[PDB]
Amino acid sequence: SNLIEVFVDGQSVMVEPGTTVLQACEKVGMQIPRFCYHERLSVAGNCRMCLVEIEKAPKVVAACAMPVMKGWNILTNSEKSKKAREGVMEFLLANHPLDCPICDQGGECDLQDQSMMFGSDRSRFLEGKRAVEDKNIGPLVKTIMTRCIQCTRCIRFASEIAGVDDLGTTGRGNDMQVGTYIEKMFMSELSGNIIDICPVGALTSKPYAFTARPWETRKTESIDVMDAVGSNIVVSTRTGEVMRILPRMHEDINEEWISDKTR
Amino acid sequence: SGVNNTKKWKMEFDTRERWENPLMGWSSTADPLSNLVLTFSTKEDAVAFAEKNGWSFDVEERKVPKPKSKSYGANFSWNKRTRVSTK
Amino acid sequence: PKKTSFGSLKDEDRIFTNLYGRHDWRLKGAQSRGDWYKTKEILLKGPDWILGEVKTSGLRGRGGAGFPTGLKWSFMNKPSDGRPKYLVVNADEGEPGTCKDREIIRHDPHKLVEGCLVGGRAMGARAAYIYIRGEFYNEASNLQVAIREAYEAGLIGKNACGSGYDFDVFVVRGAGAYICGEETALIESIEGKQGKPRLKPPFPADVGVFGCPTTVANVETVAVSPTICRRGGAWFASFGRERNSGTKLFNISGHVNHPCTVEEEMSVPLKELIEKHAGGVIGGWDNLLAVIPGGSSTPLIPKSVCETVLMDFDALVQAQTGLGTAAVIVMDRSTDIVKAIARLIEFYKHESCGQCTPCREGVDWMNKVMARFVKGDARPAEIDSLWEISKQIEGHTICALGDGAAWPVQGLIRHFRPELEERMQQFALQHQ
Amino acid sequence: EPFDNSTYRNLQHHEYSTYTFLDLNVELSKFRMPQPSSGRQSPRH
Amino acid sequence: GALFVHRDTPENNPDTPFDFTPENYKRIEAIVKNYPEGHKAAAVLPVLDLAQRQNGWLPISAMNKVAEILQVPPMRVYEVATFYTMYNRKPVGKYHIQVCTTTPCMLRNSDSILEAIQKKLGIKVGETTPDKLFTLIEVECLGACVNAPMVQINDNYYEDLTPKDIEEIIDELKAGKIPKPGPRSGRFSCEPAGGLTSLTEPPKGPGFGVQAGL
Ligand SMILES: Cc1cc2nc3c(=O)[nH]c(=O)nc-3n(C[C@H](O)[C@H](O)[C@H](O)COP(=O)(O)O)c2cc1C
Ligand code: SF4
Ligand code: SF4
Ligand code: SF4
Ligand code: FES
Ligand code: FES
Ligand SMILES: [K+]
Repeated sequence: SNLIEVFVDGQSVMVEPGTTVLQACEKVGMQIPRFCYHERLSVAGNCRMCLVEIEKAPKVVAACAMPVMKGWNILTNSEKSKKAREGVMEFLLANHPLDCPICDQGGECDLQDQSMMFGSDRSRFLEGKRAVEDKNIGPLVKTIMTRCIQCTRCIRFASEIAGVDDLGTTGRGNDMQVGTYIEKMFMSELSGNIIDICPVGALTSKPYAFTARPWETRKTESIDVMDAVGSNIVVSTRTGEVMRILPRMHEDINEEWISDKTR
Repeated sequence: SGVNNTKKWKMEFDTRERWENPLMGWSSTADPLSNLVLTFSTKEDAVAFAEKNGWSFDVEERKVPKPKSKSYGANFSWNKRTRVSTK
Repeated sequence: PKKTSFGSLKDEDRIFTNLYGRHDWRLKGAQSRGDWYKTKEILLKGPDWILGEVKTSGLRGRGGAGFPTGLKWSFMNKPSDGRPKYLVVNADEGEPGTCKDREIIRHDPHKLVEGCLVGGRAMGARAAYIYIRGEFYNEASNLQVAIREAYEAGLIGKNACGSGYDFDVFVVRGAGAYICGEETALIESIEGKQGKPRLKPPFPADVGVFGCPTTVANVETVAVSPTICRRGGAWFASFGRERNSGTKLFNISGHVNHPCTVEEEMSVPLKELIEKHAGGVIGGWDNLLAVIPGGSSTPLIPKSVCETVLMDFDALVQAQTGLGTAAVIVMDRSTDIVKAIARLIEFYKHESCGQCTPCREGVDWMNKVMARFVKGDARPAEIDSLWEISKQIEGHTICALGDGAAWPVQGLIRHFRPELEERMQQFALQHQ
Repeated sequence: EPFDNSTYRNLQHHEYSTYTFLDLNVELSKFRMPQPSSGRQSPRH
Repeated sequence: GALFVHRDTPENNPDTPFDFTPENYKRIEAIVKNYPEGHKAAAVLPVLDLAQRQNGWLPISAMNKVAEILQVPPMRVYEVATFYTMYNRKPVGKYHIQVCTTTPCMLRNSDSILEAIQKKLGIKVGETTPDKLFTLIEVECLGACVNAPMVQINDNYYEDLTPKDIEEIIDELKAGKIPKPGPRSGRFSCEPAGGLTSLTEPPKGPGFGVQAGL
């Protein structure tokens, strides 16, 4: 019908008008690297790791917020697109503290996985590193703001998903402290899901803290029974007991969110 | 956020009794078949695998992501409430 | 026909005839200069006239954008969509070297607000939202009295200049930033938000503020509009070369004897502006080591290249820099170019909003490594390393500040490369 | 009336009170058109 | 003071008695009317500006009070306060010295000016006098880079400013007398020091170059 035609690194595909570049990539199976966009959580466009070069481009387009139109060959594996990813990632990783052994995100961290696939293999940093003072917003989720990369995924999650305005990014320049500025607490009924949207170990579950590592956690599929919603969840079991509970992908029942009581 | 796991089919079993070893607190298990999962590209071969050795058999349909109608101008609206409160 | 000897701007040729505030800067002197006259007629003629006059005017982007405003003002000129159209004047002027609009806001605001209303007719807007800089408090009250004398006279407001037009003009005094200098972060400053550059598309044109169409323009670009639309755009376009059509309030500062924001004929070699109008520089042409051509973002130019080039957009572009806001800064041999942009790049780190990672992380990383460059704590391959990250944050940022930071250091790398090598040589030698 | 060359006529910038910008701000409300309505008075409403 | 987390101190606490004088409600209602209804969050900027011009700072109580009077969540108030420069969340010493330090100014040796009020006033950068008169901060360009190194004192700046000009500016300042703002030298607004070059002949009359009907 009105589905505009467009290419993706060669092969052409029709697509609904108004669709962004990211949402055009996975139609053929391209998961372009992203760090500040969630498919069901607004559009930020600040991580800049979605940067992919279009054909005949003079500049790399941000695939998150660029609507695509007729005849735009998505140059996924292009040298400049990989160059843009390489440069932008090292900037993210530049001020990231060396906490991977002590950080629970280790083994299931998007920052780690990205650096294996789309990343360098050494450092050109020769300076100090930013040190963000920690915060405290509840006993259910830990706060380590030095590991944060300001994807702002939390503040959108609080604003729309949780319906509570208590998260923000105070400061300026390198001093983007994401938190609450004033001392406050975050126990929204979906505040537990703030852990999963975080791509790094900046937000982690205090009850699960320092209890297991992702590779050993055998996963099982079950249901939530705390509530009549009957949310689909995945139970982690290792060495014969349960450590943490994760929401499953079920657009009808729970989407990818679960209540704090369930988590 | 990566999805290079939601693309195949597996052959997982039902978990059985897992008791702690008296000495060293192990997870001694008498289920020989517990730690075994196969990988199947599509599904009917996975089921075609299933009956040929005649195991108790059931499936689950692939939870395909519904198309999210994304936008960026919605965060800056004039009447609609999709105006984002922070950026 | 082609007056290749560009220069020697006449008083009538200066569209701001009171940018110095010498005579009556208030409304009582505005109409004496030529303001608030024949405006009734040009508004009633229809939007196409101002679009037509600005086409032959060729007034390009004077806020550093470098884009023909005739196209941009007509870019969103569409029939009414229900959502009211608005106007915004970029009165930030936070660049280390931007002062002309500060003089304009303080002394020539009536032609500025008239430019909003004559422009508002062109783009079919019903209100202006000029973003006066917060540090500009004294000159903020200067255009509120200009706001005052114009509203009750029917020049602006309901029946704007007596043409059945409801265009208004609101003022938002800032609270201190440069990021709000760029229009995409400017809009959020009005839209009850911390200064964050908005991603385009959606553009400011179709939807600028509170979800409605809006237009963003540099202070002079709207301010010159009534003057070019009254006497003639072709007369304004006579000044300067091709696509360099017009004049510019050159902002002379730095190691210059008599710094002065002079509205002077544009596309003129810098030798003329420093000597004729600024009374020479500190120590003469021999003394000056390099000159910031037109803005802090624009890479500085040394005597080796700036011996002949004309200060025009096209010649500046091929000079691996930009004319921008004509913020010319002179500096001599005595000052060190590294310590010069050291304070400049430090100011950039002190401004970045931190939205996109390249600007948030790279600029601070630039500050640390360049701080070593001041003493010289880097090996020769670090300049290439500094060049590499300079290309990394160039263009990859949401806004143009990130590349606006790349250009000054990039120009310093390409020009004073041996100076960096010898400065580093002294660093290791004295600290052996 | 005669053209001057060494006279500054912007003495008001010196003599501006602390609320001067606010003093004009409170009182230009007279020349105000009906502000556009969003179908509601807040985007949380 | 370089602390983007708020410490609940007994003086600056949510219990601090902040309010507005009768004139302010006319001022802040003048803020809200300037913008279309439906999106009145624009007023969070000038309302917070109003508190700057009343309290001399922004206590956490002021930001919290701004929240409900703006019908906005309290954090959006904090975000506006924390970003922009002179939205000071910390007490300031009467007169705020904003010495312009960026490259065009320092090129004409702002350090001489910075050294001038450093040694004479006797307090370091960002500090306050023991009895609350002066506070010096090394600010960047405010928009008057053409002149000599600038000092923005509270709301009135001082341009074409020399280190010897700065000590006499603060000579009368500590006595309570405010000097004339603007370019301190013979330069009035923007003319060259060695005599004005432009603006010689009288400006043209009202309306020139008529294009027929125009
Ligand atoms: C970091 C940055 C700061 C800017 N500051 C200003 C400014 O102070 N004034 C201005 O008019 N334009 C400024 N601009 C340019 C604007 O983004 C925009 O291009 C300009 O307002 C267009 O003006 P015009 O429509 O008159 O050409 C800035 C851009 C950047 C990237
Ligand atoms: S969040 Fe990721 S990169 Fe950071 S310490 Fe944890 S595992 Fe390492
Ligand atoms: S704490 Fe986590 S979710 Fe929040 S902004 Fe930082 S990285 Fe994003
Ligand atoms: S370049 Fe990026 S971080 Fe810097 S001001 Fe622009 S949007 Fe913010
Ligand atoms: S996905 Fe485009 S920046 Fe994060
Ligand atoms: S240089 Fe002093 S104001 Fe910008
Ligand atoms: K996480």
